Amino acid sequence: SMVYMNIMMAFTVSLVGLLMYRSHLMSSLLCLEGMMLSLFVMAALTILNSHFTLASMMPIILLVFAACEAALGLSLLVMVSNTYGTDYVQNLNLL
Amino acid sequence: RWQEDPEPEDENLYEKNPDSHGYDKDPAVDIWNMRVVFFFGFSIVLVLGSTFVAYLPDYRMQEWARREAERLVKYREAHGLPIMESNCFDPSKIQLP
Amino acid sequence: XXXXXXXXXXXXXXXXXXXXXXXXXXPRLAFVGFLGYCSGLIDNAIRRRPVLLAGLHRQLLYITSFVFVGYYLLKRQDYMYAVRDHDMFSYIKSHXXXXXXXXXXXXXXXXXXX
Amino acid sequence: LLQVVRDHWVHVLVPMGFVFGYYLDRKNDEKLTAFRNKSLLYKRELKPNEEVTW
Amino acid sequence: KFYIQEPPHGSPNWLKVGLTLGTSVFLWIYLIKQHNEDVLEYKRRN
Amino acid sequence: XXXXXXXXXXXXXXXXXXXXXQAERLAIRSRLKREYQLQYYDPSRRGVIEDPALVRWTYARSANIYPNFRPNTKTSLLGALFGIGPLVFWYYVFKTDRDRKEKLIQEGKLDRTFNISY
Amino acid sequence: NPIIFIIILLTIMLGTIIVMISSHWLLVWIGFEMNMLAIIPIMMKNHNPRATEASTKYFLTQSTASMLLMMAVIINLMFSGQWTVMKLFNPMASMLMTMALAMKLGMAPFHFWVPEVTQGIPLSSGLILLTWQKLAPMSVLYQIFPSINLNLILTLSVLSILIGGWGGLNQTQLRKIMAYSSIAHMGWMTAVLPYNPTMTLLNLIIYIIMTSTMFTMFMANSTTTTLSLSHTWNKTPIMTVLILATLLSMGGLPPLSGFMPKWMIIQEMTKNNSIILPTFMAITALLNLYFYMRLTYSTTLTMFPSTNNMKMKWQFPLMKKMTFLPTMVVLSTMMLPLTPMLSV
Amino acid sequence: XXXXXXXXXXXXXXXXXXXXXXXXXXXXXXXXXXXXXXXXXXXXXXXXXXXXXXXXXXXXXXXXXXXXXXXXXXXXXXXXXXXXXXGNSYRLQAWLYASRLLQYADALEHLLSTGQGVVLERSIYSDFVFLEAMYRQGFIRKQCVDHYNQVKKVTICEYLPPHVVVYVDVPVPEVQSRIQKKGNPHEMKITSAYLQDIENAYKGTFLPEMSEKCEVLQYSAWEAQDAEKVVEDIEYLKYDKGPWLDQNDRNLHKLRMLVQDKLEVLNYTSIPVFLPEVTVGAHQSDQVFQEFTELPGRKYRAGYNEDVGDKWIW
Amino acid sequence: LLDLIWLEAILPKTISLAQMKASTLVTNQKGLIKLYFLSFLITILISMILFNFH
Amino acid sequence: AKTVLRQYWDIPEGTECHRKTYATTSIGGAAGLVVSAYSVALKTPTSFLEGVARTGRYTFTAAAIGAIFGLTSCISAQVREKPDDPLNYLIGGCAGGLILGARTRSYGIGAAACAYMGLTAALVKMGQLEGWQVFAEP
Amino acid sequence: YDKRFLKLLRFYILLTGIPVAIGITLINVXXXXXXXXXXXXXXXXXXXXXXXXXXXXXXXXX
Amino acid sequence: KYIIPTIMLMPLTWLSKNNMIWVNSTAHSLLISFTSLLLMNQFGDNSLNFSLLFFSDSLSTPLLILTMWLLPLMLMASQHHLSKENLTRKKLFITMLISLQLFLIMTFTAMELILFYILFEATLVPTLIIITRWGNQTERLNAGLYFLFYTLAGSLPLLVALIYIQNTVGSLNFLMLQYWVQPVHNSWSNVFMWLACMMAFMVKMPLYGLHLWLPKAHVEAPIAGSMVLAAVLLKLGGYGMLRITLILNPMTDFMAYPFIMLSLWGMIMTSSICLRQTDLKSLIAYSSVSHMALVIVAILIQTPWSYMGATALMIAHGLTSSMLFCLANSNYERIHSRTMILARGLQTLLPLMATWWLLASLTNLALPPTINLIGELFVVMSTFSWSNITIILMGVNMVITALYSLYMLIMTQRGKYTYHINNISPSFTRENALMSLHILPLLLLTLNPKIILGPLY
Amino acid sequence: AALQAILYNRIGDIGFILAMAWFLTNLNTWDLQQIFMLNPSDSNMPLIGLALAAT
Repeated sequence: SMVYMNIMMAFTVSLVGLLMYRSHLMSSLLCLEGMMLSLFVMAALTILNSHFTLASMMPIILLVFAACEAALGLSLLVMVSNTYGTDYVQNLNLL
Repeated sequence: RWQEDPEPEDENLYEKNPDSHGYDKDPAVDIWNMRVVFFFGFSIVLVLGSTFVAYLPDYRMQEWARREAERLVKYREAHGLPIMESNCFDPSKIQLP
Repeated sequence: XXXXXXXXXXXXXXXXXXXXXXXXXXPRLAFVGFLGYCSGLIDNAIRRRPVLLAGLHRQLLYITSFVFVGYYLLKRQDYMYAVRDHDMFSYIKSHXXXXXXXXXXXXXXXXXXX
Repeated sequence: LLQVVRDHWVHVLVPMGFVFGYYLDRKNDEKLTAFRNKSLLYKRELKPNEEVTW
Repeated sequence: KFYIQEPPHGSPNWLKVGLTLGTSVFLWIYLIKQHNEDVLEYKRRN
Repeated sequence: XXXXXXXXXXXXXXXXXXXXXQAERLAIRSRLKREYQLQYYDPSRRGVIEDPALVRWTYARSANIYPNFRPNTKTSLLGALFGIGPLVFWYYVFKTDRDRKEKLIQEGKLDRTFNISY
Repeated sequence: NPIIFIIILLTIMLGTIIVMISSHWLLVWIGFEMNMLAIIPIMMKNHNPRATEASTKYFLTQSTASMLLMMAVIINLMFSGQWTVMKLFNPMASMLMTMALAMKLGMAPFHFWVPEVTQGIPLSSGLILLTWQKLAPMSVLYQIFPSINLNLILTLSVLSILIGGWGGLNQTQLRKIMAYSSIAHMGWMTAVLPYNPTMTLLNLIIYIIMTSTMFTMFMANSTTTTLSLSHTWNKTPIMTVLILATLLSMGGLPPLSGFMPKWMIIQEMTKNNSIILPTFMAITALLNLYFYMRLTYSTTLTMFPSTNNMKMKWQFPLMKKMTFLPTMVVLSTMMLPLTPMLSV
Repeated sequence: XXXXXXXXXXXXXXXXXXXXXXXXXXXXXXXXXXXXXXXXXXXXXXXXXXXXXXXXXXXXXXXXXXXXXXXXXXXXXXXXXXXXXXGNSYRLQAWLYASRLLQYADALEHLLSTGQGVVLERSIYSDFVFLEAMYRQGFIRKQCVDHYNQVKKVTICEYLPPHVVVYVDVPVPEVQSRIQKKGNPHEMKITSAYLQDIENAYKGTFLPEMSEKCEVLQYSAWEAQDAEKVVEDIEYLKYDKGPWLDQNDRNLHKLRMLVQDKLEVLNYTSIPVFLPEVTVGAHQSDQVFQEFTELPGRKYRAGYNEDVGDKWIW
Repeated sequence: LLDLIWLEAILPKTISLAQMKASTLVTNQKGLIKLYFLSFLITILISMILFNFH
Repeated sequence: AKTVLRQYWDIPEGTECHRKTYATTSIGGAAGLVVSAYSVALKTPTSFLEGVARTGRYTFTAAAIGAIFGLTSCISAQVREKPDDPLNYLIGGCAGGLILGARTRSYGIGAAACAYMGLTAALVKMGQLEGWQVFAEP
Repeated sequence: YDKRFLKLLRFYILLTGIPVAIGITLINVXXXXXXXXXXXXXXXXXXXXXXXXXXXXXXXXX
Repeated sequence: KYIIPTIMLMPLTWLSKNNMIWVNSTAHSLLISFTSLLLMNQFGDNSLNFSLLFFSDSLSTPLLILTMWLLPLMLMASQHHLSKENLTRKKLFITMLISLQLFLIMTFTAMELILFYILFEATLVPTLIIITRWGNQTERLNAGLYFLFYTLAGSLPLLVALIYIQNTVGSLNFLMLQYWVQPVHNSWSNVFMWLACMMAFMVKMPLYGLHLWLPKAHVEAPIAGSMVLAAVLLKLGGYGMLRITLILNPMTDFMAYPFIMLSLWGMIMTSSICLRQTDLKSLIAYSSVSHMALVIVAILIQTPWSYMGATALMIAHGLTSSMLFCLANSNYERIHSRTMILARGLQTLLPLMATWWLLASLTNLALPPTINLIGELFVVMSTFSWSNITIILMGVNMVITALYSLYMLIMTQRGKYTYHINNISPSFTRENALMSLHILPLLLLTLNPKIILGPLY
Repeated sequence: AALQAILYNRIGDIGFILAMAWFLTNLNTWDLQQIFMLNPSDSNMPLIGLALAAT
């Protein structure tokens, strides 16, 4: 309507952020929590304006799962450095 | 290098260790197969089968149509003017256009 | 129909429409029974065992399981085709205007030469 | 008796398969019993035998 | 050969063979009784 | 192909270059015959001899197709005009016969009354 | 590894149940994330330099995809309001919805991760997981088949068989061939969704059974074409006949069960009057046949793969459904024409 | 189905006097073979030395397979007078490497299920000593060794523990005179440089084995033949920082499954690579597979067999 | 000309050109998560701008 | 865009063709830009100097296919009688695929697939009649 | 090898040449054909339509 | 009546003992082939349906009898081959013939188009396994891949064609039901509908364009020479053109006009190449193009006279070209090469087989009325009523049909073979028995060709 | 020598089979007993036919 357009514009920048890769792999895991942050604000405004009360529980569940993927991806980042030296998008073997 | 790949043997029955045969190995199996059941189908399908083919069971109304045509010729010549076909299988059709 | 309208969602058997009578020793059942016997031939090829046909007597499990699942599978087949026909015939009678009949006509058509 | 049955087992199955094939394919006419006697092509009234011919 | 160095399968398990042949009997009776019930249900309705 | 005078014995000189030329041809001819001679006169063989000349002769027509035809230039394109071209040539031959035949059936009959087959 | 591995495998089964039995849009989002936490541990297992590359590649090219799905869920609050898995209502919502599912099923512009992920798995049992995971987002598309723009789903059907039919041609790795065979078969899946939603579930049943048999035939260690070449001339000779039967069915051929997909997909598409699209589907399907054709030459030809080592001891594998499923994968044609009704 | 979920568990009923001992790198003469029989006073299980017919010695058949039934052209007498081009040379060693790996797989399976001490004659880790000694002289080409190193990197890394106790016997360079005194005429008249190269390579084989914190005790020719001295050394030597000490639940479970089945371990040993000394020919392979199927031993294979056993058909 | 070259020439148009188009989808992109995600930027822009649907 | 494609079908109803030539370049140019975007995945050496060099070779050639196709559609229409025909666009399809052999010095390949490109261009122009549909709904 | 083939061929032609010889006598002993207008009672009995040879009716029954 | 006893041949070869096998497969096949000439021959004015549409009756197809004739004949010459290898390899490739015969019986009998399609393509799978394996020379794959990517490339357009007809006009099914079929209005949308129905039977029935499928399969021998006859059975196996053109598109013949001319040039140019060719199997491979091209011309004319010769040619070619391949096989297992020039010598070395070489070569020519004259003559007579210019081109073809077979004779009727020492035994009983079982049915069809040439005859 | 005797005869066959095909298309009887009655005046039959068979 008005406030939604700004946070949708913040989503599009973070969308590019997940599709852009430069040197380190750490940027993606910031953008994974970044994109979930933008979705959380969008969920909070939609539910509260046209009141739900029952469905206001749903973004709290979403916020739990927001870091569920982020914790697993950040733990995968650990094992790549052990096999190599430093985590790099530039450094990959598979074809 | 081939190692084991170089392995080829020329084999021919001809007459050596076969006497006179068609099937490879065993003289007892050869006579009972290549001369008996090989020639049993040669005797049933070709000689006893020749009686059928087209001769005997009429075959798609070939002989029936001859006797059927002859009786229709003599009847139509005695009564009608037109012989067999003139305006057949169409009488008082519902217009044209 | 893809979506249910008359029947209740999530059911193994029909139950609501049971009256149809299932097939008794059908020609279709014999082929599924043959497929149960065929599975009892190829398992002795994977696990190297003497004789495909005259092997172990664990084949009876393979014959029974294919018949048992197949009987319920064929029961679902005859039910779903019947509902398809039931909905189709009811649609024509309810509308009436959608269907039109035309019979007995003599019309000219172009004949091909040679 | 014991030597004859042990020798031939697969040989008996092929003519036995022909009898089973002939019987099963004949039974299909019982499903197609409709229009047994209709119009004038091959229709006659019964005298002694039931339903003319199968 | 007489099965040298102990075979993985002795050949008659009895515990496993008995259940596989046992379950086949259980399945056969269960289907025919439902088949007999289906014929009674079809005659009652139509 | 033949010229004005048929070649059989015409234009031949002894010289020195031709004398060594016959020595070259007879050397290979005897070389390929001796390997046949050792394989022909023995009872232990029984079997048809291969020979590298005849195998390559059959391989010349059945194979060696796609390694060839890489410089097409114009000679290959002229073969296509003699290839699919005759199909276009006969396309106007039969079509003129159809315009002749179809017109005669409708107006001014040409088909005989005795005709009935096909 | 001993106890918890069964639990981890069970959570993928339980995760799909949340997707299958659902009415809420956030509930399926949970179900997709239940798979994310449960596949990646089995992706690693042995811990390899090749496995570390694939596990992160599988994570980043799927978790970001599910995040696009949540946008479409939030647009269902922005527009139309109600949290119900029936219709998307907005055309703007459906575009971000379909492209999110295209990362898992559509494949046509999102195939890139598949060949690297499939080769990266060290276990033969882990190869089943990728072919079984595709069951989850199909149940979503089975619910939201209306409202979605057909112009941008049928492009994910036509182009996917093109890249699937070309992408396997220049690959010798056995896992990579099966990776693009997945893309080839997923192309058919996205084509039935606009034209009659029934049979699309049966398309999976034919596909899953055929693929689950394939990897269980490779329980005897094989990773390349030349390694699977030494199977009849060194190991079990009768095993290659069943590999031949499965490969001849994977490509659409009438005397096998793998023509039953090609039967009804074209049949239902022609009922909606479309000629030019299903013609292109049939010609591109020939390109799919070529991979299996070259892989049947490991079972038919001599090829000389004898090697110095010769096996004498009897093989004892797991083999979960390596006897019941190939029989349904080989000779299901006569007991098949009435089966479309039985699925749904 | 996995049985480790039930009452059966890894590392249970072992540990105390359960570690495996091996006699590796004995130059050429069988000096380690005689002392391995006396080493069975402390350890319960003892296995025979690997040869051309060692995989065929167990497996399923009671009697050993003869020539054509087993590996094609594989004999120690034929390799004694080794000839280049269309010969043994490498194809003996590739079959020998797989046979040592197969008996080790049975030995590790015997160690895990019911804890008993297993003594093995010449380990898989001592195979490259026998290869490189023949490589120094003009016998094996460089391209064949590159094929061997690919098998070396795959087969070894799958198994977690090498050996707890390793016995190395280093004799004098006059070991060729001791080998000539033996009753075997085919083993005699071997190359003097080939036996010396095996002793030189053993010094660069025991040193990397000791560097990995695995216990190794050297025994001299004068200290040889002693049974009480060798048995006391096994109980005295304590494992410190060794690779044998691993996780009981996670590490031991994977190694037990890989060693249980013979087909699972031998599959990695067969490499998909063309080699001159590998026998690639499919035409000879088809006749060899026909003869193995016609053999009275295996024939139908796995438990049930016609005209050899036949206990149950139902 | 015809029987072995020009009538066979229809086949490389569907085989050799197909293999040429195949090589541009297999050997392309030397690994890298970067490269595959660079193409995903365009895919959304095709559906939004280049395609009229929403 | 489909709105650009809708403008194309309104032109052949009359005799005017000067607007038709510009309409084909907009479709042909945009189709080249898609192929130019996927060629970035190949990774260009250095920056901009070779990066824009690969965009130039693809977009200019793809627009040239459309430009000749737009011209040849009306050369066959103005000269001689008869309106829209499958044979009329077949001549137009031949000239479009001819310049692919002019792009790379080989004289064939594109010119070898002159009949292949021409038939496919005619098949789209078969869709002007009601007996052809690309994507169906009912 | 050549002359034996012709003798082995002829042995099996003559073996089934016996019912050929009986086939001629079947025309001789049994009635061949008769053409007459049939009374309305039965259209088919054993054979529906029998003409020329009596062997046609024998094959029509089976 | 026919299916079930044919399926019972599958457990026969597997259950029988190791020494036998070949005796049971040949003897039991001969008694089943007797019953085909016993029951199928009965027909009225219009041939009445057999039973339910699983397998139906024959209206104009006595070509089933030919498949039943080759049912034991293919097992005869495959005795010399396969004998060296294992018993399981023997049992597999006998059952692959039985599976071929199972699907081949299903193709001709079943009066359908929808279920007929999934039996037409279903015959390709067993032949693929047979052709790719047991190849004496190399390039097996340059014939195996060619076997599918020509047929399936043309036949998969039937799925979009046949289903399109039944979705608009009732259902295809019985064909006896098909009076619902209305004449085509001749539209550009209906152009590719006709082409899709034709192209499937334009590959298996070899033209001049897309003909390369055939000679590659014949030169690269499947097993010995008797499995080559199964590929001959697939030429005549594409008989659906007799059913589609007659029923589905009777008004359409304007689009047939260029396709007659494409097959007309597949007569002069196909005979020209078959003169300088080196391979003996290739000389039969290109002669098989011309004989089947005569059928293609006949079908597209659609005159009642052409079908009488077309149906006759299907039976004529199936027993004469297969006879010629057996003669090629009889030299292939003695000389071990397909070379014509190397294997040269009849009567001096092969006394009684030379007379079989004559009768097989004379059948390519127009002999006193056997079946080949009867089959060809109706086509020549039908073409003149179609267009008068035809026999000027068709007469030239009659000159090179002599050169098709006399060149085979001349390069075998020469007292040489100086390089050759093998081929001591000329014919081991069954070798000449194969040749008699191919020619004597043609000699019996001299007396009764009414059984062979019968589309409403 | 034996090949040419058929080769030149088969070029003579071009006319002969053309004379066969013309005979059926013009006259339904096909046999030689017809042409004695209702004989049509045509140059196409004996010239391109019997005269060509006479070579």
